[PDB]
Amino acid sequence: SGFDDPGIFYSDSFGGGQARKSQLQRRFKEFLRQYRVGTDRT
Amino acid sequence: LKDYALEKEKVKKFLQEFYQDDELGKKQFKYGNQLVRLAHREQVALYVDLDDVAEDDPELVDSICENARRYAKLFADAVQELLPQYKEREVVNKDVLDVYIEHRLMMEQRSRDPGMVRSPQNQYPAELMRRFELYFQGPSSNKPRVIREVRADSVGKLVTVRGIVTRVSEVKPKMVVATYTCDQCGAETYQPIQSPTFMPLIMCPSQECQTNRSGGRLYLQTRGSRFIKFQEMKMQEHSDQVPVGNIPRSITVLVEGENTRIAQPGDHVSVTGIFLPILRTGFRQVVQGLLSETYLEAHRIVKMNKSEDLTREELRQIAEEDFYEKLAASIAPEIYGHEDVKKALLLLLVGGVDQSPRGMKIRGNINICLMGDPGVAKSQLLSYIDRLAPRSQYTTGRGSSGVGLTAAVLRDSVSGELTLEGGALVLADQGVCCIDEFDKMAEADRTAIHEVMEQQTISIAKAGILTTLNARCSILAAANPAYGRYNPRRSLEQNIQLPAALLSRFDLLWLIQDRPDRDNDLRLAQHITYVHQHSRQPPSQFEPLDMKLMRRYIAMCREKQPMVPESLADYITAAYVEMRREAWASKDATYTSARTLLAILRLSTALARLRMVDVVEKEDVNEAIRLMEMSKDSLL
Amino acid sequence: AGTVVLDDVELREAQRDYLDFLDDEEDQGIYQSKVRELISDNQYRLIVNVNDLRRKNEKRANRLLNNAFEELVAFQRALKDFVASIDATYAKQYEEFYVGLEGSFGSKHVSPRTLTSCFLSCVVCVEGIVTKCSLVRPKVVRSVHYCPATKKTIERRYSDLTTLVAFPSSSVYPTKDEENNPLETEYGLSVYKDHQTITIQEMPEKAPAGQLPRSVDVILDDDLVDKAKPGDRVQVVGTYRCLPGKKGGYTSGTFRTVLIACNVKQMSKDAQPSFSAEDIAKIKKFSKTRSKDIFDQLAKSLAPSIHGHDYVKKAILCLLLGGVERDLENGSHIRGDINILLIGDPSVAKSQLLRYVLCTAPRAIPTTGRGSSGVGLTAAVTTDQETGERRLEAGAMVLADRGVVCIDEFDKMSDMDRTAIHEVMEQGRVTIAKAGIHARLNARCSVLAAANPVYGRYDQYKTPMENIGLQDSLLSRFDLLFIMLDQMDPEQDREISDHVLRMHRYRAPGEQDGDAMPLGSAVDILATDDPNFSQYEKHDNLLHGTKKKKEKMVSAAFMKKYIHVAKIIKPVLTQESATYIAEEYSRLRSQDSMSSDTARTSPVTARTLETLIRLATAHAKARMSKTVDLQDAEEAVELVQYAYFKKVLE
DNA sequence: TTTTTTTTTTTTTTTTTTTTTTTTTTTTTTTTTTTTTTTTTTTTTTTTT
Ligand SMILES: Nc1ncnc2c1ncn2[C@@H]1O[C@H](COP(=O)(O)OP(=O)(O)OP(=O)(O)O)[C@@H](O)[C@H]1O
Ligand SMILES: Nc1ncnc2c1ncn2[C@@H]1O[C@H](COP(=O)(O)OP(=O)(O)OP(=O)(O)O)[C@@H](O)[C@H]1O
Ligand SMILES: [Mg+2]
Ligand SMILES: [Mg+2]
Ligand SMILES: [Zn+2]
Repeated sequence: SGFDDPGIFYSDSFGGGQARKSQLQRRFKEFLRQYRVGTDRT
Repeated sequence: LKDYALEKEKVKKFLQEFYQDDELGKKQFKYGNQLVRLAHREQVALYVDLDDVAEDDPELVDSICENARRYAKLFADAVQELLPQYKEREVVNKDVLDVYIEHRLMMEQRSRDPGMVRSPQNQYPAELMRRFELYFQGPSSNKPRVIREVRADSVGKLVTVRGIVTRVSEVKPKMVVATYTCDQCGAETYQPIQSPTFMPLIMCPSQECQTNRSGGRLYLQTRGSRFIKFQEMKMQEHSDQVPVGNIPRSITVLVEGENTRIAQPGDHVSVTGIFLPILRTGFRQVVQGLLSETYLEAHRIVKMNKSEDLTREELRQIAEEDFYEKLAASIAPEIYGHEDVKKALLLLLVGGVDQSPRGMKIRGNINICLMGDPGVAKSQLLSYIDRLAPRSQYTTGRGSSGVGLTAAVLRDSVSGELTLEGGALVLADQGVCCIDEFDKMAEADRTAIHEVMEQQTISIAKAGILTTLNARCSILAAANPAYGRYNPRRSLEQNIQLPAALLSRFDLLWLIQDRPDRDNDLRLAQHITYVHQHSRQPPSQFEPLDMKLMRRYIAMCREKQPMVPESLADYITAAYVEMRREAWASKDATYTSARTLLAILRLSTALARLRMVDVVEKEDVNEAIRLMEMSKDSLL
Repeated sequence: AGTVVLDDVELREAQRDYLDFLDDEEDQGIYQSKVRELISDNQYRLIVNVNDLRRKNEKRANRLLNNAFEELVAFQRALKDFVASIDATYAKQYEEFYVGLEGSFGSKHVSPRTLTSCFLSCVVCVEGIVTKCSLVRPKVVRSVHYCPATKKTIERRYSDLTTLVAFPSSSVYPTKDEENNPLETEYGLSVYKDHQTITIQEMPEKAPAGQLPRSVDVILDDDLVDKAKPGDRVQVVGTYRCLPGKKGGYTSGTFRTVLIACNVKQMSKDAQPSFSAEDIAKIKKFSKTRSKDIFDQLAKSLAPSIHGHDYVKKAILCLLLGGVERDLENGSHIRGDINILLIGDPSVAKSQLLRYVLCTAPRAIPTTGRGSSGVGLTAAVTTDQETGERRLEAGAMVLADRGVVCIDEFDKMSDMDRTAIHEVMEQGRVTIAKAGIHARLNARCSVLAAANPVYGRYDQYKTPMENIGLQDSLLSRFDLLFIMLDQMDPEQDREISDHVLRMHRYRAPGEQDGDAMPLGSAVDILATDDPNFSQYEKHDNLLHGTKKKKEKMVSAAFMKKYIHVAKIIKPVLTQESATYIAEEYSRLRSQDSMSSDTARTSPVTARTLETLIRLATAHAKARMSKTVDLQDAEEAVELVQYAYFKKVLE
C-alpha cells in the first residue's frame, strides 16, 4: 500500500463581474478563429 | 520483462472466448455472460477462476500467481475496455454513484473535442469509474500454505491460506478516490488513495484556476468521492498445522468490497489473496531500511469444514422411515453404544421451533447435560458435536471463563476505540456451545449460563460495558455428578448436585453410568480394538454418513417449521401430568416444572423436523417421551 | 565518491584462506560434504565450526572472531565461489550465501550481562532466554517499478546498512519518473528479506540471585527469523555492533547496540539427535539379538542409581516410548501418551525417578506442586499492551507438547490446577479463550507425577482409595498408578542400603581423585562450552555401580539413541493381540478380578482398555516390532494387573 | 633612391561594468519510549453451623 503515489487528477470545468483571464483567453481565441476580412463581393 | 499490452490482449481473449458446459452440458461463454451482467450493473464482483485460465494458458496463470497485483490491474483494465461492447441496453442507475458516473461521462463527451490532446492528469482515474471488482480464485494446483510459512519470498504473490477467523472488524467506508471541488472553478479534483493515510489537497490544479492564477482552494467531499466496503480480519492457524511447542500464528486479512460480510469470528475459512506490504513510516525504527507490515489482500473467502456455506436417492433416504436412526447412528460412530444419547444429540442439532406469541419469546433450542461416570465418551461426544455443528464453540473447565464466555471491550485497531468482542457464547450464538466439565465451572459463568439458557441473552453492566448480548445457543454440557462417580447410596439431586433452576433449564439430563458387565465390556473392547487397529469404526449394517452429508441433512431439517395440532394437546397434556405425578410420588426424582412440558414440545418438534413433516404427530411425542424416560434409565 | 578497490590484498588473502578451508578434499572432506548437503537440502547458510578453522588456520580463526564484519564478508564470498564450483545454477538461485558460526568461542562466549563493549565488532556466543520476539516483517532489498507512461521498468537496490552509515540517498523509494510520471511498484518482482528482532535475557537460573536481569537485542534476518519464540533458551552466535542513530547536529556519545545473528540454535540439543551408520547398525543388532527380553534390559537400565521399582521402571520406559495416536478420518482422536502417577511413602525415590526423566527425555518440563499455578501450567491469554491485541502465552504443558511434564508433589497442587490438567491429560490440548482470541493449543504431553498419600505416610490398613486423596475422574486420567511403599523389611533394607552406599562411594573415573564438586560460579560456565547446546558401546563397563559381573546394563547414550529410533515405530494391533486385550479387559472390569482383602487403586474404565493398548504398543516399540504381538499384550496386562490392585491389611 | 610626418597596431595596461559565482550558517520544538499510578474486574486463599 503505502509505497506508490498516484498523481492528482482533475476534470474540465462543469460550468458556472470583471472578466477573468480564462474568459479573456476564450475571447482571444474566438477573435483569432472568428476574425473576418473581405466583403460580400470579394 | 513482459509486454503488458500483449498480456492485456491475452486476458481479453480469455475473457471473450472461454466457455464451459456448466448448465447441463451447454457451452455458455462463462465470462461473457458475466461481462454482460457487469455492463448492466446487475453484478459487482467478477471472480476469475485461474483453473479456467490454466486450461488454455498455464504460463499466464504462473505470471498471475507470481505478480498478482499487476494482473489484477490488467484484468480490471480488460474488463473496463470490454464492458462497452457487452452492453445491450441502458442501466437504470441503481444508485447515486451511478448518477455521478454518468454525469461525469455526459460532461466529458459534451466538452470532448476528441482530437485534442489532454494532459495525463486531466481525465478521470480508472478506479473512480468502475463499479465492478475483480478477484482471483487461485488455481487448485497451488497448494494451500501455512500462515507461518507465508513470508517475504511470497510478497506480491497469490497465495491461499486456511485458518480460524478470530477477529473481524465492522464494514467501514475506506476511501478509494477522494473528490474535491473548488470555490473558484467548477472542476473536480480526484485523489486516488494507496496509502493507509492521506493528506487532503488544498489548491485546485484545474486548468481554469491555473489560467486565472486564483486561490482555488478545494473542499474534500464525501458526495462525489468513492468508498469501498472495508473489513479487517485476523485469522489464526489451525491447531493441526502449528509446530510442536508453539502457539498459532495470526495473519491480517484486509477484506474489501463484495468480499466483506462473509467471515464471522470462529469461522474456518480458506482465503485466497495477495501477500502485500504496508510501509512502516513514522516509527523511529531501530533498524535502517524500509520495513513494512504484511497482510493478505483478500480475493476469495470460502467457509470451510463446519462453516461450509439433492439426488433422487438422497431424497429416498430422507423419506426412509429409518432416517432418524441412521443420522443418530452417524453421530461419532467410533463411540460404541450410546444409541439414545446420540438420538438426543441429533435432536439438539436440529432443535425445536421458537415460539413468539404476543411478545413472550420461548426458545426452540434444546439443552442437554451428559452427567456420567469417568471415561464414557462424554468429552469425545462433546468434541464430535463441536466438529460437526456449523456454529459451535467448545469450552472446557476454566480455560475460557469470564470474558471468554461473555463479551469484553477491546481496543480497536483499525481506527482505535473500544469495540465489543464476543466470547464463546457469542461466537456460538445460533449454534451449539459445548461446555465440558460443567460441574467445575466458575459460579459467575454458571449464572451467566442461567440467563443464556432461558432468556438467550447476556446482560452485562460492568464498568466498561453496558450491553445485552444475543446468545441464542444450545448448551451441550458434560459433567461428573458428585465425587467423580455415581453412587446409588445417595439420591439424585445429591449426586447430580445441580440446583433445581439450573437442572430444570436442561431439556435432558442424561445419566451415564458404566457398570461393569462382561459381555457388554467385550462388545465395547472389540469395538475399541478395531478402532485402534484400523483408524475407523467397525463395519455395521449401514455405513455412517459423512459429516458434510450430515450437515446438509440437518440444515435441510432446520428450515422446516412444524406445528402442534389441537388434536395432540390432550395427549401431550396427559404425558406432562403423568411425568409430574411420578415426580411428586417418587422419592428419587428430579425437579419437574412447566419446563418439562416445554421440553416435551420442543423435543417433539425436533423429531418432526427430522421427518421433514410440517405437523407434529403422535409418534414424535411418543419418541420424545421415551427419550425423557431413557435419560434417567441408568439409575434402574 | 564512487571508488572501487583493485584487488585488496587482505580481502584477497582472506577469501583464499576461506576457500582453502572450504575445499576439503585432500583433507577429511567435512565442509565440502556440508556444502553439498546444503545444496541438496536447498538452503543458503553454512554453519562452520570455529574449532575446525583453528585447527586449519589460527590466524584466520582469530581474525574472524575479532573482526567479524569484513571477515564474514570475505568468507561468504568464498562460500559463494565454492558453491558455484560445485553447482553453478544453485549458486545462481540465491543472491548471497551466508555463514553461521558454531563451536568453542573461548572468551567470546558471553552472557547478556557479560556482553560488554569490548566485544564490539567481534563474534560472540550469547546464551539466554528469549523474552520478546517482534513480528516477522519484510524489508525490501530490491524494488522493481513500472512506468505505465513510458513502459519502462526500473530496479533499485537497497544495501544492508543496518550497522553502517546510511545517507538519505540510500533509502529513497522511487515514486516518480525522471519527468514526473508516476511509477507503480511491482511487488511480485521486487525482492524482500524478512526481518525480526528478539531480546535475549540472562537465564534466571544463571543470573546473580539478587539483581535485575540484563538483556541484549538481536537482529534476525532471513532463515533465522522464526527460530526462537518467547521463553526459548537459545544460543545466538553473531556480531555485536553499534547501531547508527538518526541524523542530527547534536549527539550524546551514546550508542544503541545489537547482536546481528549469524546463527541461532536451541538449547534442546536433546531435541535433535545425530545417527551415524555405525550407530544405526548397533541399534539394529541390539534389536535383532534378543527381541524378547530387550524390554526388561532397557527397563532395568533406566534409573541405575535407584534400586528396585522394577515395575515402575518398566512403566517409565513405556511412557518414554509412548503409544500411537489414533487420528480418525473424521478428525476424531485417541491419545497415545501414557500418564503415570507415583503415590508412596516418603523417601522411596519417586523424585529421583522424576529427575531421571527430566534429565533423560527430550522436551521434558519440570513443575512442582504450588510453583506452577493457574495459567503457568496450561496456556494463558494476555493483551499485547503495545498493539492492544490479545496474545497467547504457552504454559508448562503446551511447552511439553510431544514431551513430558514431571509434576512433583502432585498432591500439594490446588484443585483448580488439578482440574485444569484434565483436558491436557486426556484430549492432549489446551482450550483457552478471552473475548478477542480463542485458541486450542496442542499439549500432547505425557504426565509423570509423584505425590504423597494423605497423612504423608501410606497407611496399609486403609483402602488405597482413602490413602490417595484423588477423585475418581482424575485417577482415571492416570493410566498407571503405583503405590510405592516403604516396607521396612530387613532384607530389602540390606539391598537398598548396600546399593545406596555403593553409589555414595563411586568416584568418576580418573576425572576425580579425592576432590570436591565445583559450584560453577557463573564465570566458570562461560569459561567452557555449554553442555546444553553442545555437539555408544551398547553397554557400560562394570566396576561397582554393580556388585558382580552377571548381567549387563545399557549405556545411557545408546539408550537415548535407541529410544529415539524406537519412538518413531508404529506397531499395529494384531487380531490375536486385540482379542486377548479385549478378553483381559472384560475380566478386569469384573469383580472376580479382585479377591477379598484386595482393593482397586484406580477405577477400571474404557481408559484402562486404551491403557492396555498403549502399554502393549510401547512394549512392541521397544522391540522395534512393527506389530503388537501377544507377548506385548501380556506384558501390558501384567503391568495393569500389578498397578490396579492393592492388598489391604488388618 | 638617401632623408621625413601620419598612420596603425601591436603591446602595455588601466577602467570598468555587468554577470555569474562564491560564501556564510544552530536552535527550538515535538514525540516516542519507558516507567510510573489507579480504578476496576476478577480470583485466590481466609472461616462457619
Ligand atoms: N463407547 C465408549 N464408551 C466409553 N469410552 C469410550 C467409548 N468408545 C471409546 N471410548 C474411549 O474413551 C476415551 C476418552 O474418555 P472420555 O473422553 O470418555 O472421558 P469423559 O467421558 O469426559 O470422562 P471424564 O468424566 O473422566 O471426563 C477415549 O479415548 C475413547 O476412545
Ligand atoms: N531404591 C531406593 N529406594 C528409596 N530411596 C532411594 C533408593 N535409591 C536411592 N534412594 C535415595 O533416597 C533419597 C530420597 O529420595 P527422594 O527424595 O527422591 O524421595 P521421595 O519419594 O521424593 O520422598 P518425598 O515423597 O518425601 O518427596 C534420595 O537421595 C535417593 O537417592
Ligand atoms: Mg472429559
Ligand atoms: Mg519427592
Ligand atoms: Zn478551481
